[PDB]
Amino acid sequence: AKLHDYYKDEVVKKLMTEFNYNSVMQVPRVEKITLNMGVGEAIADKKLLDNAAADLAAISGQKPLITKARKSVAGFKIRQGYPIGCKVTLRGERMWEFFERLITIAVPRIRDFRGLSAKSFDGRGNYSMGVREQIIFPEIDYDKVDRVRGLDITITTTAKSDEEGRALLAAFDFPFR
Amino acid sequence: PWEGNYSSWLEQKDQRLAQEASQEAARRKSIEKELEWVRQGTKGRQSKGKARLARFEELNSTEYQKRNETNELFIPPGPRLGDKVLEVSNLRKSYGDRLLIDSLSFSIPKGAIVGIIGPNGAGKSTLFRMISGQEQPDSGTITLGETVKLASVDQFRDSMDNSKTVWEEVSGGLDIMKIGNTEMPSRAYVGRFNFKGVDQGKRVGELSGGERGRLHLAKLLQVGGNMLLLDQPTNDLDIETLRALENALLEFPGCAMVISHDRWFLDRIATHILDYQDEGKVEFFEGNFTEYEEYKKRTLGADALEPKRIKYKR
Amino acid sequence: MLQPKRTKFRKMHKGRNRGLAQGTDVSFGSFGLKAVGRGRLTARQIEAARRAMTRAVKRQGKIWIRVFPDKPITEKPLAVRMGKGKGNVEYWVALIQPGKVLYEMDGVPEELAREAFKLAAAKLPIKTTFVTKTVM
Amino acid sequence: MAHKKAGGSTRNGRDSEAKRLGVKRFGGESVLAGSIIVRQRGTKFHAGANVGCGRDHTLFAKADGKVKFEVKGPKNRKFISIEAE
Amino acid sequence: GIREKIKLVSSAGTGHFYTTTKNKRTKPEKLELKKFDPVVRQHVIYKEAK
RNA sequence: CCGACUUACCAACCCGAUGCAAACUGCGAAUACCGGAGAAUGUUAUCACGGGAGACACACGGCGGGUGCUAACGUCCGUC
RNA sequence: UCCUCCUAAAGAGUAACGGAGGAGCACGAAGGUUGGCUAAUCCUGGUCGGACAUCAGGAGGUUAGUGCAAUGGCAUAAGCCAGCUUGACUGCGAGCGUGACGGCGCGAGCAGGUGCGAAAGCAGGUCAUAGUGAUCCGGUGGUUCUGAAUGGAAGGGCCAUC
RNA sequence: GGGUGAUUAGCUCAGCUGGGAGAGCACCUCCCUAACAAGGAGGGGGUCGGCGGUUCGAUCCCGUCAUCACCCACCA
Ligand SMILES: Nc1ncnc2c1ncn2[C@@H]1O[C@H](COP(=O)(O)OP(=O)(O)OP(=O)(O)O)[C@@H](O)[C@H]1O
Ligand SMILES: [Mg+2]
Ligand SMILES: [Mg+2]
Ligand SMILES: [Mg+2]
Ligand SMILES: [Mg+2]
Ligand SMILES: [Mg+2]
Ligand SMILES: [Mg+2]
Repeated sequence: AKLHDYYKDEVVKKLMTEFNYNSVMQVPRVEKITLNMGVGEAIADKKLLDNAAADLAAISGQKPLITKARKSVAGFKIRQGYPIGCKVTLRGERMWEFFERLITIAVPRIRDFRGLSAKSFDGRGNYSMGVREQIIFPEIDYDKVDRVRGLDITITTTAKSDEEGRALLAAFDFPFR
Repeated sequence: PWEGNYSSWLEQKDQRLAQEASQEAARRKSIEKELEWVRQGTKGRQSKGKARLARFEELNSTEYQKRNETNELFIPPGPRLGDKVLEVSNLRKSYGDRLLIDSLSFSIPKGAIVGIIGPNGAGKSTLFRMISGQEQPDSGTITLGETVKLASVDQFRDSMDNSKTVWEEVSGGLDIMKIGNTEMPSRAYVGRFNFKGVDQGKRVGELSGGERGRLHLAKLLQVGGNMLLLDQPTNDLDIETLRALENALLEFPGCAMVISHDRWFLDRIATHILDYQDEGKVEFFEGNFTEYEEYKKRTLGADALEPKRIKYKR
Repeated sequence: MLQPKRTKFRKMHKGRNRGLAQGTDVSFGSFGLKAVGRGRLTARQIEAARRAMTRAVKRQGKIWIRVFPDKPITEKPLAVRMGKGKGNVEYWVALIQPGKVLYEMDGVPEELAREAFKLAAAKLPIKTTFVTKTVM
Repeated sequence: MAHKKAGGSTRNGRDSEAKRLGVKRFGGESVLAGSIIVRQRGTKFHAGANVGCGRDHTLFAKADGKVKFEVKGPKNRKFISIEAE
Repeated sequence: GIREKIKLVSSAGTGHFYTTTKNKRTKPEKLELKKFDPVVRQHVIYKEAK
């Protein structure tokens, strides 16, 4: 891809010497991106979930799978099976295309952006991020949207540590703090 | 059966319903008295008695209450409306060689109910098409204020899935219904339209014509627009639901445009008359039907005979 | 007065109290009151012997109650015929078989725990003996 | 002396008829095809060779021979087979 | 007790019917199954009747 | 707001010890029951069919229990 | 009246005005098959979003689930999803179990037709055990079986059903 | 000793096999009045007896206990 070979040269050469790995199979690689958006308010009407799915499919070149509530919670006034969020899994070429077109022309568009948290690693090397505003992607033209529905990114990688995930993700110029 | 006219039949009907209500009240009285008797002890080794028990058990029966619609037709309040609501300038529309609207201009002040009247196919529904934006006028210049939110009710009910139940068709399956600002329970909202029991389970196709009109209004008033475009809203409705709708229309903060052929229903609510005439002229008159007739009498023409009553046979 | 909170079943079969006990050793403190005899120990008698022991050693020392009632004893109303269901629970007993260590003390001298147990055993309906800890 | 007698009531007192479950033909017994072996509720015993399972999970002989009981399998379940003897 | 009793009448032209129950509220559409008809000895369509 | 500090603590969660259960079981008898073989013994004691019945108020004692007050020459079952 | 557990004494059964609960239905899919799948709960990071919504990975290992009581069972799932469907077939039925009988239940296999599967195969309702009412009398449809001199018919019978 | 009913705002009471939960007068403010009453305008209130339970909802449905109100305690 545009960034696939970039990774396969620079990041592999860096992480082969950084951690004294004996094999190229040992250096961690990113395996998928999960774009989540739990609408929550679609209990009021399905139109909100359809709109959010439209925005998610615009943002990432894939139709979003509609996720329904797994269990009924009386606190949130939902019951089992209510369509409540949208989710996209990106792998391979689309994964890398979205990764580049994010870390290039979507993070810079974050209002009052000064860096993404570097300590926000789950402990298994995977990273997560919230945007609070979908308009930060160029695909939203402001002339067909209705709300500022936020979005969530989860970069799932094969790293086995937070240091490994940070090392892998910094080589791509991740705007950390 | 009944021999007589509508008003005499109405009187007979009120007397019948009053007698039935009185008999039901007496039944409640007697049932309470006999229940008080049943809830006493035997007092010794004496009877109590199974014949009276049997009489009370057979007295505990069921009576059919009238499923009368009456005043519950719920028109939700829309967003606050500014003074500029709707304005048309020199509106003109034609089809082929017959023209329906020609150089029509009028402005709708807020809070107004506009009785749109005229002959068949004069353009009454096409005007609603232009206002709702589904048709494009030849002479243009239809405009709405930026606060205006439009809710439209069609002349035809051919948009509801006859398979779905009443509750599913009205609410879409979501337990909570969003109406503008406030979230409303879907079952409560549906019951606001006389479907107050297990009538939520009936199918749209299995519904009757009047129930179809009621469900149509329920499904199409949920958008919460402060401008209403009702096209023949009292088609299959009876006098009770008609009165309920008239009251709901009166207690409306927004404004509405109602196309109808019921002169009495239009007269009881209309504040501006939009009446179609020949050669595609749509006379607009600000006022109700009383003052419209008075204006016609003030500047009238000398005749009274419309029809000819041609024939069928030969 | 010891009693279970939130028992599974309200009433219980009368049952039989055979066999020897299981908790037949001093396992927390240094001296214990072993139950030589057999019977049922109600919750009122559990408390009365407990109050006797605390007063005998005053504040000092720790006391363990190794027996808990957990057994509902139903009693029919007075002057009532037979049948018409089972009686209602009126008190809770603990079934006691020979060898059961009921109470045990610690932190007090043996000469004092000897007297403290003698005062409590005067409140219980079964024969007891003063028993000490062992090295197994 | 309107005090001597007293009474009450009860809320339970009903049960169901017994279903006569349990093993019908025991181990080593010779049976004909179609003979019921165990009348179960679940699958306490599972069907082995030459025996079948009904909708009630009744285990019946599908051939004629001796009943056998086994505890074979990775889940240590009791199986009932039949040897054509 | 809202499952009324219906009979599926054979479309083979003989008078033969299976009999069953149906929720007449939630299932207003008439039942229609391909069942065996012992009169003609062929699997044919049975349609709901009274 | 972030709760910033007190339990001579009510307190299930995990661990170490210690109990209890008809409607608990990661265990588990003796007996009883079912089937096969082998003798010895037993006026076939077994089964089927047919003619005739009576009986269907039981009692106490031992053992296992429900109920009752771990009462009753109480009451209700099982077995002798 | 029926179902589940205990009493009930390790085969079956076993009483009391003994101790606890449930049923008088539901489902043309929630039935049949063929593919596929595996929970509860907790921890960590994540926009409104928290005690708990959707997301990601870790523990855990069925504490979940089963249309409804309880018991037994269920990973090859009997649990969850999807495509195609009507075996929720018709005539029978070796052999059993359980009843004092009336009756009730399980059932391989045979014949005719059928669905799913590439096939082996599975399917005669549902994880099982409740969800019910003899006979008489009468109703509906079919069947020349009968048809009070004869040919019809009425009325009967037989089959299905109310 | 046994049985039945009721529990909803400060008081008296209505309340749908679900839907902020309502009415009189009481309370709050403002008008009117020299000043109060009466009258007129606006407004707020709730343990739906309590832990419990099949439920898309438990006020009305769901065993129970708490209390107050009854009823029966006959032949004996
Ligand atoms: N696409 C079209 N082409 C030609 N004529 C049309 C078209 N659409 C509508 N018309 C005709 O134009 C006229 C407009 O009638 P429209 O449906 O607007 O309502 P109306 O006649 O005013 O009222 P009502 O519905 O109450 O009879 C009718 O005569 C209709 O048949
Ligand atoms: Mg019928
Ligand atoms: Mg006896
Ligand atoms: Mg499968
Ligand atoms: Mg076949
Ligand atoms: Mg095929
Ligand atoms: Mg005939």
